[PDB]
Amino acid sequence: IEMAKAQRDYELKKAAYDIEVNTRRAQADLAYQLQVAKTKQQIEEQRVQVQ
Amino acid sequence: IEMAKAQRDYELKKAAYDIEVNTRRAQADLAYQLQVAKTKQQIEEQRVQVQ
Amino acid sequence: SKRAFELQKSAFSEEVNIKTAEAQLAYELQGAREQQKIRQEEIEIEVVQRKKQI
Repeated sequence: IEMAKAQRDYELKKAAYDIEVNTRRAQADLAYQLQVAKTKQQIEEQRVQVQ
Repeated sequence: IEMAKAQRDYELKKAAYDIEVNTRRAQADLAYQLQVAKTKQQIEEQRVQVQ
Repeated sequence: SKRAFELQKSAFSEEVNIKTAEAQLAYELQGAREQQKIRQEEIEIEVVQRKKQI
């Protein structure tokens, strides 16, 4: 019984921490695409100004 | 005769305990599906917000 | 004793499985939330382009 008590006490916190780390990693992965699009805005703004 | 007395006294309680353990195990198995559906609600809510 | 142990173990497994099931799909939730802005800018690309095609 106490075995399962400790198993819960460990697993629940591990999952709760995993939620936060997964959210932050998901944000970090797509920050690159967000910025590259934001600067491709100006890239295209000038690549059409030449026209 | 007393052999069957003891056999009843053991088997009836074993079955009564099995009823409870089976009910709790059935709940525990499908808790995962319940939660994954409840969170897939928000998954889809945002996967359509991108549209 | 076996019944008590099995009942407690299944009860614990309930919330541990609930918390896990949240854990895998938090990734997809945040991914979609970010893809919102990702696609917002990816489509503002050609908005800016067509603005000066004028």
